[PDB]
Amino acid sequence: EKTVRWCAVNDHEASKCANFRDSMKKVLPEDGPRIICVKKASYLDCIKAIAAHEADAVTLDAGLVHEAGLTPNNLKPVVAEFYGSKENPKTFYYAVALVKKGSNFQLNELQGKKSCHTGLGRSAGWNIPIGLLLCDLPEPRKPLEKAVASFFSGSCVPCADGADFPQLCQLCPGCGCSSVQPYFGYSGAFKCLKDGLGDVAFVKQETIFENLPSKDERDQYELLCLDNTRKPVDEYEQCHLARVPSHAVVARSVDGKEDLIWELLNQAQEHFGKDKSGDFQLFSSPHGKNLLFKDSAYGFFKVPPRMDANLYLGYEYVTAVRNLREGICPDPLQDECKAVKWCALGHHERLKCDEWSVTSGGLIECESAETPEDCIAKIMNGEADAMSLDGGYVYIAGQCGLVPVLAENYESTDCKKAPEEGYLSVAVVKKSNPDINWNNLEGKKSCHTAVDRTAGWNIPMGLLYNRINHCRFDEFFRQGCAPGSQKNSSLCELCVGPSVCAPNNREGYYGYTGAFRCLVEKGDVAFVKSQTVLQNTGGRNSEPWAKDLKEEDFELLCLDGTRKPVSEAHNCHLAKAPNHAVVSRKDKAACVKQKLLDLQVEFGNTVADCSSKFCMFHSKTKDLLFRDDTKCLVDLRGKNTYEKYLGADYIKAVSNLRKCSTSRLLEACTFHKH
Ligand SMILES: [Cl-]
Ligand SMILES: [Fe+3]
Ligand SMILES: [Fe+3]
Repeated sequence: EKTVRWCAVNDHEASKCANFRDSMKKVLPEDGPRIICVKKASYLDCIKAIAAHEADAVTLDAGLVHEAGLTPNNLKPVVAEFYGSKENPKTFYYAVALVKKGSNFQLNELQGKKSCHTGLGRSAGWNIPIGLLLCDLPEPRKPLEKAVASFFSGSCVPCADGADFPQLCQLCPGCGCSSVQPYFGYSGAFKCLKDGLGDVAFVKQETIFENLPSKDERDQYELLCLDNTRKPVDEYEQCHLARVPSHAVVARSVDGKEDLIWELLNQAQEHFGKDKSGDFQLFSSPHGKNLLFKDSAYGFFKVPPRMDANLYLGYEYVTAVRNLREGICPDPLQDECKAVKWCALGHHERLKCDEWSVTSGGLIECESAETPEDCIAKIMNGEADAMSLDGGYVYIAGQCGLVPVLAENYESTDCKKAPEEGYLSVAVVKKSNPDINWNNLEGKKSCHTAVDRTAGWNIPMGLLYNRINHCRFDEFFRQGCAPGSQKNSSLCELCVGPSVCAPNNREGYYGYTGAFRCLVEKGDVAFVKSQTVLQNTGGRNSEPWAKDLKEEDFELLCLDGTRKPVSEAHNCHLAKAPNHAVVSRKDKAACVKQKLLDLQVEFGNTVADCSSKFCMFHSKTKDLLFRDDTKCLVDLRGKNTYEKYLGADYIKAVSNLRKCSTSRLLEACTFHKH
């Protein structure tokens, strides 16, 4: 029926797997997924067996999760171990350098020493330590193994090639890749030190605790710290090499059976987890330590579906592993600010970007994606560097670790001005329609810039939420067009653009303008910025649908139930909305700034004609890359943080709506517990 083929790495893992199977069989229903144990010689073979459908699941160290996610294997993390305790869970652990008390040497005296590692490519045992020594390893750092093999005078590096790099197997002939050889893994590394083969062991902070129950034995060991002092093994908080992410169970990217896997594992932990006691324990075993799952784990968390490997790992870890395999050293270097790569939605923004590229002489580079969230993801993982975003998306970007760099200012051409307090957010209706008002929306037809945008969603939806106290907005309005919503909800029923309901330009009713047109053609209410009516009436917008429209044909909804002319936003708006802002990663914020400020000098408001020369803030269509009413990109004057830039009030408002999010990227960015 439903089977999970679990991949066990060699014999001891095979025996634990069998006990696991049989035990589960007792507690699950005759359908409940059943385990099948497939035995392979190494984690690598397991990765391959899963790609090829021979198996479905294997728990791996984060460094190997990175390996498993590459082509052509393409696997992804779907369940994660957590540590610490049930009530205060952590999805990271510490890499430490473990030594014997009294051997005296510090972190900077490893050259020549003998080393014990958990395995090639693993976080604590290889990635972190080797990554700190890299730059000062023997100049020909390729291949890495040969260099590491000359720096230490003998090692145990499970999984490495002993044929070509025999020194890496001096302390463990064969470099066997499984718990069948005694010096493998967290346990083996520890043993390699304890038996005196090696002088140092690269493990995690629990290792010594899980192998030596009494403080008095543990008193024989110390940790090496980054400042070249030693500290007792209890003080790992102040004397670790790095924090690294959790070990995770990986599965195929498509047809991986993640649901089964999660079902099994969730039940497994309900029955055989750390609290329970029994003949079978999931985090323990008489056949060894860290079999199938780490003994130090306290349970699992379902990994958010949007999260792939890079995202699961995060940017610093991934870059660290990247560098290492890429022999890139950041020795006393200078100037990564060659060109800024911009992320563009859909076709049009791409075209505009290309144009901006050519003309800059490649100072601006273009990457593209089909959604705002995908663009933010690209930037998170350095596939791109920068994009401009509405406040609502700036929130998501911030929860995902990006920072605001420069704000779009709409009120003045003096680019040295501080960022404005924000634009006005209004609700607009047709004068034709006599009955609609603020207190009347239930039932009507609505138009929104996009889900998650400030004027189109966050402001109006949150203010309505505080009224209806539930989240089925698609049941409050009868019908709508709120791009980025579920293809088959009511809220997509008014959309039109080729790509129906997409959160981009391929949806006609997308954006400030799109939502206005939506109002003109099918809706009863549009949620947009205050300047929208003016920008699209009076022949200022020459499209057929708007050329003859008149400002006088529309009104605004005031919170108090009344209606007013559009010229009255100031006294008849929903709220203020922080200006759109440019985002990047901390690493590249400065670069990004400077190149934007400079490019603005030749391509900003100043350009007298935009059909002759290139204009950043001018768009062939509407609002490509920047808002067309953008005047200046102004420095943030200390509001270099998304909480700081958006401001309390806005944060407080978006938070109140947290429970209705449907953002896959936001759940992803909020999974890790640090
Ligand atoms: Cl291990
Ligand atoms: Fe690990
Ligand atoms: Fe906006």
